Amino acid sequence: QKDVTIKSDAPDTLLLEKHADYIASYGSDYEYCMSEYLRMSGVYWGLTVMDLMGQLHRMNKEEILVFIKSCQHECGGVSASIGHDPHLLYTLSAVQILTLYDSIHVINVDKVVAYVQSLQKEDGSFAGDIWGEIDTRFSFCAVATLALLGKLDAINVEKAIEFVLSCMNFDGGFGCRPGSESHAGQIYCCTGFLAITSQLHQVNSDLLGWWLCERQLPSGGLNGRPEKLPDVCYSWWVLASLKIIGRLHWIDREKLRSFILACQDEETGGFADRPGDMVDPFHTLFGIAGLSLLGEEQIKPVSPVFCMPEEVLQRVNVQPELVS
Amino acid sequence: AEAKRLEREQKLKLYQSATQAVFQKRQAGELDESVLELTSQILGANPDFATLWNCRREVLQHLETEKSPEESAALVKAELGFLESCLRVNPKSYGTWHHRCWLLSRLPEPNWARELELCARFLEADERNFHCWDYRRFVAAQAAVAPAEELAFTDSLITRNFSNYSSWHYRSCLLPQLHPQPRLPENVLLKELELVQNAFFTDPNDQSAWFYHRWLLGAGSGRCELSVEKSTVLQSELESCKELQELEPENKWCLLTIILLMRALDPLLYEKETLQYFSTLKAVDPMRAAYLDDLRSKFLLENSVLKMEYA
Ligand SMILES: COc1ccc(S(=O)(=O)N2Cc3cc(C#N)ccc3N(Cc3cncn3C)C[C@H]2Cc2ccc(OC(=O)NCc3ccccc3)cc2)cc1
Ligand SMILES: [Ca+2]
Ligand SMILES: [Zn+2]
Repeated sequence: QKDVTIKSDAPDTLLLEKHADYIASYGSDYEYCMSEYLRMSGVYWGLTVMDLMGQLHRMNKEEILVFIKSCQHECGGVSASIGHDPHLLYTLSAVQILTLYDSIHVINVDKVVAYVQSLQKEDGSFAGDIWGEIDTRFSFCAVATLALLGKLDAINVEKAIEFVLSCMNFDGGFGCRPGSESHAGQIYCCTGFLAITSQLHQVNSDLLGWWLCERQLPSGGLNGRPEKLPDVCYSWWVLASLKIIGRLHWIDREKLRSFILACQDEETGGFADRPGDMVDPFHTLFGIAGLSLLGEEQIKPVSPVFCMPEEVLQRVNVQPELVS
Repeated sequence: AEAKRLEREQKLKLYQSATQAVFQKRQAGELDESVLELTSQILGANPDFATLWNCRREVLQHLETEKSPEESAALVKAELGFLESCLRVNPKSYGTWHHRCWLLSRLPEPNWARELELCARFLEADERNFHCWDYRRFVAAQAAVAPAEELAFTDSLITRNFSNYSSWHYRSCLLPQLHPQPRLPENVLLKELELVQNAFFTDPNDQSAWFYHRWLLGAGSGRCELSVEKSTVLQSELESCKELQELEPENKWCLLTIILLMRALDPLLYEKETLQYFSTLKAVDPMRAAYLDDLRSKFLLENSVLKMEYA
């Protein structure tokens, strides 16, 4: 029952030109300064959404490549910003960016691989950094990073698979760690992981697909788990998962699109989490990526696994087979 | 407008300077209490600033080397209070909960009963906080709490109010532990079916019971093996769902469950009704029409294979 009612004067058209303006001008501010702890991922969101809109040229390649090199530490891991600590999350984001720019040798690739390898535990899981937080999000960061570098063989894949499958639940979904409740975010990471490692046959697509399609609320928007409010990012986590497992047609595409369009800001540009709220580049990537998966012609095809243009992944030849 | 909006450019400068000072101190090798002071000021409002949790850990690790058991024990207790105050402001930050786990994991005689109460408290506040449930499973393992005790905790949480997806989920992991094989025993299954049925007849709009019931429906031994008791219980559930359908004609969960029960009972004998229920449910839940067609196609295939197995 918990849902948002879309007011009738909410945007119903794709304002692409305003979004590229929004991202192009992002980082010229309060919220900017306070999110320095995720800056590398922020940069990934901006560059990827611009590249899906064909506007990547408007961003600053040379300045981003210097920033990335300065964020690699002696252990091989990459931080979110200068002076911050290395983490799998930002190592992935950096590698995705360098992949968008065909500039992977900007960093020491052998050292990134050693970093990722070092974070794997005996049970096959990954810690996000040296402080040991275990989350299936990090299993995905690890194999996605390695898949993009051609180095998946560097880790114990069978053990990594065993761990992820140990996080599968009664409802077909996945949580953070064994016994954790299903959540769209972790489902996205784990189905992405199983795509990369070629294990989608181990997913119960009919059961999980039903759980995911029941995320769609009367409003058209998708939530991340039962009895929660819909929002644009959950809308990407759920749709991407459904695509990987071959069940995208189990949601009402037209109602979802309308929800996503209603999250745009007609004046300032970008998308927010829900209609009329404050935009940010994160929900802008996921709204845009969501619409592309839904078929929108003005946006380049996006990989549901890597959330990057398919043409980029075609070029590096990392294109995991999906269910259907 | 001018007071509050302006206030945060002042708050920004404090966070800006405190952050500067923390990194200054850190590059200097000054792993001391002043870093704990500065980070407490930033982490309270901004607990997702991971690097500052790392600095706190580096300070505590260092200080434990050059302080007495008593002084170290006092730092730990101050850290527990800091963490609790942070969780009160933002109970959903990964960083805060992990720091607590990191902290408790390295203590010599940690107090897990107390931590289980912190969990029960945060779960009273928000019964769906998955960080808290995750922390509770961590604490239950560390303290070697038996599955039966956690099972008793979930039941109480089931009946006091709604928002039960998290508690049903936990039951689905605990039940197989109380009967650990390398698929529930029918006696256990029957008790669970009675509990869930109570739940969804009490509140027919809450999806969590219906999701869990769907799982229980598959968790047995097969329709060819139906006991007279299980056969009778499922038939009774069927009639009770039809009753609920009369009261709530647009309740989609009871209609879906009717189809699933007929499947669990006798797919071919109920073929006609199954088809009728599919048309009704699709009209009641149009967003799920594509799912419902694929499920129907699946069930028809199943039926064809049953019919062809005929002698
Ligand atoms: C606006 O206040 C917040 C609150 C929480 C955060 S967060 O650090 O905990 N994080 C990032 C995040 C960023 C923005 C922006 N811009 C907005 C929200 C947000 N949230 C908060 C949130 C989002 N939806 C509901 N809420 C409450 C949470 C979180 C989101 C996040 C962070 C890192 C992520 O990284 C990955 O999972 N990476 C794996 C990956 C990477 C690329 C492709 C595929 C998988 C993904 C999502 C940030 C700002
Ligand atoms: Ca440029
Ligand atoms: Zn969101």
